This record gives sequence, structure tokens and C-alpha cells, in this order.
Amino acid sequence: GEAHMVDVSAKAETVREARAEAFVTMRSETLAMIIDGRHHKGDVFATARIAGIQAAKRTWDLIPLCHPLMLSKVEVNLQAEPEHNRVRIETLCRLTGKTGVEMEALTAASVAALTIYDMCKAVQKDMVIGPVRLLAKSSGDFK
Amino acid sequence: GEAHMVDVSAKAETVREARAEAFVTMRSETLAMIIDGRHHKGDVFATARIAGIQAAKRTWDLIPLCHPLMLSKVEVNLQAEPEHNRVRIETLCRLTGKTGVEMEALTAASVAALTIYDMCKAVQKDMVIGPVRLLAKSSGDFK
Amino acid sequence: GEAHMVDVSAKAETVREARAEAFVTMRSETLAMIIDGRHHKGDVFATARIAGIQAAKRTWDLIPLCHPLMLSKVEVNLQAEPEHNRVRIETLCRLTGKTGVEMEALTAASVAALTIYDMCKAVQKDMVIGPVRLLAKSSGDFK
Amino acid sequence: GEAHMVDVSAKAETVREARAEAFVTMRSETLAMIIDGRHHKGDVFATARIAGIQAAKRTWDLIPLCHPLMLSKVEVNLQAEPEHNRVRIETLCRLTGKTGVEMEALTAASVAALTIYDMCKAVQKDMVIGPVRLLAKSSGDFK
Amino acid sequence: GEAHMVDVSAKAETVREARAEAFVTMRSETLAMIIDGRHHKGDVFATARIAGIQAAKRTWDLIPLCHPLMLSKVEVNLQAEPEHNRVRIETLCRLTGKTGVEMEALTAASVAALTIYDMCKAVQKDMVIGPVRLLAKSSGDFK
Amino acid sequence: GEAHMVDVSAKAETVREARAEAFVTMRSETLAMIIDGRHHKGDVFATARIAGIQAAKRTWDLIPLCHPLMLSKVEVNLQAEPEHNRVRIETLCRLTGKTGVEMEALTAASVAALTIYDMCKAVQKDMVIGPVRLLAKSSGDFK
Repeated sequence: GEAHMVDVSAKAETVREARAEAFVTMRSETLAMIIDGRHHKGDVFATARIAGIQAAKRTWDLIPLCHPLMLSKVEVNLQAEPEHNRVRIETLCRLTGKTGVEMEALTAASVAALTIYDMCKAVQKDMVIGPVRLLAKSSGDFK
Repeated sequence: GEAHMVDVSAKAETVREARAEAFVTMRSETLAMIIDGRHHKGDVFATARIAGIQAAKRTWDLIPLCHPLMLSKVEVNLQAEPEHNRVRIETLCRLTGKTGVEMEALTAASVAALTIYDMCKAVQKDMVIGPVRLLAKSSGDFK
Repeated sequence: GEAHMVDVSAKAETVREARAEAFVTMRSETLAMIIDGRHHKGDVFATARIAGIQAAKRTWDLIPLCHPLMLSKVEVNLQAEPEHNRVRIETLCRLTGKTGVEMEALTAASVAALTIYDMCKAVQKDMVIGPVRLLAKSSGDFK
Repeated sequence: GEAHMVDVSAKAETVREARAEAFVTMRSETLAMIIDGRHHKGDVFATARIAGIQAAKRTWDLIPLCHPLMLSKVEVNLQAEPEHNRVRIETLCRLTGKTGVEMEALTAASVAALTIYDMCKAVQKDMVIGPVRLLAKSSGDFK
Repeated sequence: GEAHMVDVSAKAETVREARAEAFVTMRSETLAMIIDGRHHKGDVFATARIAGIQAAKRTWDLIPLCHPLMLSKVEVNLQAEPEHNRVRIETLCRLTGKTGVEMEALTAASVAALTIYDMCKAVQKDMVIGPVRLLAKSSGDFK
Repeated sequence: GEAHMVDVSAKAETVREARAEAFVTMRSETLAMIIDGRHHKGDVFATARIAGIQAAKRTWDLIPLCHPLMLSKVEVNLQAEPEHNRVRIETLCRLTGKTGVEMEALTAASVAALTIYDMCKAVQKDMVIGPVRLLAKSSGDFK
């Protein structure tokens, strides 16, 4: 009746992959400062990218019932969308194994988004993170 | 022109606090299973609560330019909202120091939300996390 | 003449498993509070279970000469034994590899036991942890 | 009704300290090898000492509801007791703060004991760890 | 006769600081690629900077007898020196406490240097890291 | 144009290995104290050895674009060289996989060197670490 992860012993090896997205909504001046170049913290996108990559590799340590796993590839892409007053985060994780990497992609997108928040905090106190969701995973889902 | 955290030496000691919220939107059956009792993973809320608390304490390790800090109190509350087909997460962090704890509260809410996602994954592939935002921080902001 | 781990290169892949047990001895009132429901800290068993699972995954980081390894399954079961004024912890770890998982099962049982201690500390200052030992490992040993 | 750590804000600063003990019981040949000098793994005591010290500093990360805290001193002492076919572990933790360090001393003793187990595993499959308990903490308790 | 850290209880609070330097020597083409812009890995300096900052905060976890400590400021500066076929790393750590931060500055410089190495590996197999040393610490030393 | 690790999916499995070296230069009295036996910190070599081994296993967490990987063997050897007023560190890492272990060997040598520095700090303020470089990796390079 309480937490207990599932066995992945008999699941066979395969090429797994997943992609997620995240958004940080902010004021025009706030985003403008990211493009211009930046807040007193430094390179916003570069720092969020690295944070997201490191976080993906530590997903097994942050999510109690996830399994550790040898990530073969992690990508974090950031794109300013001034027309929407926000930043778009897209992530990609891949590996050869049994277990999929949906949580690793979601975690990398979430932590990238938190890092953008951190670097812009002083300038705006009501930035909103979301939505955060899967785009594709690999039957399976795609986008 | 690149990442460089700010000095907190001369900032004085004070009682800092911050509260954040997060939501995980899902299908009725999915939420119903959390209330009933649960998915094959186990106690959803109890596991998300612990994940969120542990994550708050590791915020300095996940967010590159955050400073380590002696958290005096962390709370993660979860509440099923069947009328909205979603789960509400509310967090609270507190400590006596100079630096505020806005990122710790946000990170605990985000990781709690990721853990709910993880425990329900198998049942629904299009759950959405968000919004994720501050409610209060302590001038300052309140809610 | 000093620390140096052994090579596991030529060892072949196999289905490894191990089970351990641990006990926390306490006063009747202390255990009664775990059953009733609880100390001011919260759900004792649920929290000890998660701690134990997370600890098993970090065994390679806590024990200097252990090797990192892709755990396929970790279980932590807790059972109140009022007739003996104590809590029984039983763990199970499994994976497909060369290296066995005796230390992972032992570490998960030890940390679960420490967490029970932590949640009950205020109520009793002389709780005792032990014994802590293997039950089964997989020639090999069984119980 | 679920996990929630207590607030340590208003608790005042003080000199805290705690001592714990742990024992690993084994066969004469096994202990003899520790004294002689050692198993194929290397210096048993030296490795267990370091593991225990590092573990004490990470107690806040292993025990969900513990608070992080600036340890000012950690000691791990090991002593072969051939007359009892076992190893005795005694630990000491100290710091200036509000929160006591009972869990840090207990965790350092437990991980030291696990490391002794690890280094001797191959030679004996039924070593037993325990008891593990406090000796002193600082009203308070003493020994 | 074995590892045992010293007590920092009675040491008084003060403003501590330390600066270190590190160098990575390489071929002209290799450095040229860092300036131009880069290897297939990405922004070399930006990534080394973040790695170094994160590493400084984890020094207590990497160096067995160091004490954890609330860093108030960490800086990692990188500068291409084409005239010497190498990269210069300069770091700065600061905090208010008893314990100095010489190891944190040295560790941030070392890990920054390792990250530069990592990003350029494929292009040159004989890059050399060093020297790595203190410049200033705060009696005390200066440069 | 920013950090992005490469895919290791299609790379095939092989026996990888790498060796690195590091040196810590110091005064005769300082080295003499390591040989004699030691500083107030304890066993210098034994502590540096363990630090280096643990660090190798955490290389993926310290170097942003490295991939996690199941180390099958890590060795850290230390040798006093009184004729040169310095300590020589030689490391060896090995595993069966696609990715090589050059960074793991380099990181273990660097952290071993930092630990020697830490244990001798009080006695000499101008010790120098370096050079730090590969000796062999496995076409490939050898020494």
C-alpha cells in the first residue's frame, strides 16, 4: 500500500527517447534584458542549458521511484519568444536500455525553467513557469 | 558578460520565508486512482511530499548561481481537486539569514509535481504541469 | 597496502539479488505512536521506506570501494512488532549485471532504520538499531 | 497527517554534541585479516573512518526530515576487539547551532560499519552489524 | 594516527576570502577553436565557469576533511592567452565565518580546468593542466 | 552555438581504460611530515586515495557534458619523491562500454592532489599542484 518501484529486469534493450517543453512567462523588459545582454547574473540561456543537462543526469536522485540510467544524449534548447513575452524550453533525452526517459526530459526542462527564473528574479517577482509537458516519447507518443 | 553570482556578505540577518504553488492536470480516472488508493507505485502524495522536501534542501546544487543555506523549515502540502481534474501543490520554506528562499520553495513545488507525474505516468501520457509560481515571499510580495 | 577496488570487467552478466533485515527497538508508547497515527514528524513507515529506497541507489557514493550499478528493483518493507517492542525492516534489491547487490540491500535497511530513529527521537532517547544483516544473496546464501 | 519537519527558527544558538557507537561481529580469521594487514580491498579501518566522516556531512541528504547543518567536528574511531570477535566503532559530532547532532553521529557510525562489512564481505557472508545507538548527546544524555 | 578533522568551534567569525589560478596548455588550433566559436561541445568558457562555481559549493563533499560552509560569493574568470598557447583560470571565493576558503577556490579552479580539457579533448590528446595554486588567502598571503 | 553533448548510442561496446598523473610540489619538511607520520589531519596518502576514487565515480556530476558510466575499476597510487620535493599521483580507470574514461582518470588524479594539499595546508601556503595530464588512454595514446 506504499511506495514500491517496478522491476525492469525482463524488459529487453531498446533505443529510448523523449522530448519535453517548458515555458517561462515574463514582462517585455525582463525578456528584453535576456536578449541584450542580460541581468547582473550573466548569460541566462547558457546557464539554464547547463543546469538542465546536469539535472537530467540526476533525475534518479530527485524522483524517488525512478531508476538510475546511462543517458547517451541530453539536449536543452532555449528560444526567446518576444511576441508572447516568454521563453520556450525544449529538451531531448536518449539512451539504449529498457526504461524510457520521459522523466529525465521533463526534469531537464523544469530545472532549465527554474534557472531562467533564478537569473531574472530581481527584475520581476511574478514570472510564471508553465506549462511543462511531454512532446514525444519512444508504441509511444509524438509531436 | 557571463555567469557570476552576487555577494551576500553585507546583507544582514533576517527571518526569510517564501511560499509557492504548482498544479498537475490529469484525467478523472488518473486523479481517482490517487484518491483510491493508488497506482502500482504506491502512496502518491506521501512520496511527492518527501521528494519536494529533499529537493528544497538541494536547490543550491540544482541551480548554478544559488547559494547554499540552512533551511529551518520546509513544508509540502498536496490537495486533490477533482472539480478541476488536477492536484494542487503548495510549499513553504523558511530560515534565518540574509538570502531569501524563493527558489527553494519553487524547486520543492516543481519536484513534488514531477513526482506526482512519475507515479501516474503509466495511466496517462499527457498530464500537464503548471502553472508553477510564487504566492508569497519575505519589502516583499504576499498572497 | 591501501584501498583498491577489484576489477569486475571479466565477470559475466547475471541476475543478481539480495535481501537484508534491520530492527529498531523501542518503548511500547513509542511504537504505539507509530501505529496511531504518529509523531509530529508524520508518516513514519512511508518516510523510512522512501529514505531506504533512495539510499540503496546512492550506495556507490556512500561506500568508497563499491561500484555504481543500474538497480532494476528496490523494495523496503516495514512491520510493527508490538510483541517485541520494535520495528522490523526487510529490504530487497535486484539487477542484471556482474556485481551482486548485498551492500545496496544492507544500506537501504540501515538508512530506513535511521529514518525511523529520526522520526521517533523526541519521544525516546535510547532506541537501539540492530541487528542489521543479510538474509539472502544471489553459489550464494538464502533464508 | 504526513511528513513535515519542525521549525528551528526560534531555538537559540548553543554548543551541540553527540556520540554514538556501532559494532560489526565476525569470525576470528576475518578480524585477524583486518589486523594483519588486510583483505584484498586495503586498509579497512582507514577506509571506514573516511566513509563515516563523509556520511555524517551528508546526513541531511540521507534522512528526509533532517536539517542541513555546519558540522564543526566529526570523529570516527575504530577498535578491533578480538576477545569478542568484532570491531567497535565510536563516533563524535559537534557544532555551534540550535539543532543537535544525534543523527549525524548515528549515521557516521552506521556507514563506517557498512564499509567494514564491504571490505570483509568476500571472507564472511554472515557478519552482523549492531547494536547501533547513542552514547551521549548534548538537558541531555551521557555515557 | 589516521584521518581526523580539527574543531572550528572556537575560532570566531570573520570575512574570509581566497583566490586561486589554473592553466590549461594546448595547441594553437585548439585554443583558436575556443576563440572562434568552438568545438562541437559548445561554449567552452561559459561551461567551464559554471562547472567551477558548482564545484566550489561541493568542495566539502569532494575533500574528506573539509567542513561544509555557506559560500557568500564565488567567481570564475577565464582568459585565452594565445601568446602562451593556453587558457588562464582565476577564481575567487568569499564568506563570513571562521574557516577560510582556500580549498573552495582551488577546487573551483581545478574543475574549471578539467571542463576546458573535456570540451577540447577530441582535438588534442596531450593538453596539460597546471600549475594550480593559490594567489591570495584571507595574517594571510596575497598576490 | 552553446553546450550540447554528443550521442554515444551507436559507438559499440569495448574495454576502455585510461591512466593519468598529478604532482604536488612542497617543502622538504612538509613532505617529511607526510612520511613520518603526518600532519594533524592524519594519514595523508590513505585519505587522498579514497578521495580520488570517490571523485572518479562522480566525474559525470562534476563535468557538465560528461556521461554517467559504470566504472569497473579505479586505482589511485601515491608516491613520495623526496629527491624532487613532491608527491606523485598516478591513477587508473577501466570499464566495458563505448565512452572512454580519460576524464575519470584525470578527475581522480586532480582530487587526490587537492586532498594532499588540504592535509598539508597549515604547514605550507605555497604548494603547487601540477602538472596534471594523461599518460595513456584506450587507436589511442600510451606511456
